[PDB]
Amino acid sequence: KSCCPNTTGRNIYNACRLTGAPRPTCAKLSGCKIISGSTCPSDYPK
Repeated sequence: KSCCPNTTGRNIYNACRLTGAPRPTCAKLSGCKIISGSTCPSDYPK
């Protein structure tokens, strides 16, 4: 899944996405990152 440091980062990432902006751009606007793994590491749990 998608892997964000904080709730606020998940929120911005999500707001970027909802306003139809592409995933990688939103990922770096937020500072999230993306894995295959169902759960993310302890530092990017959201």
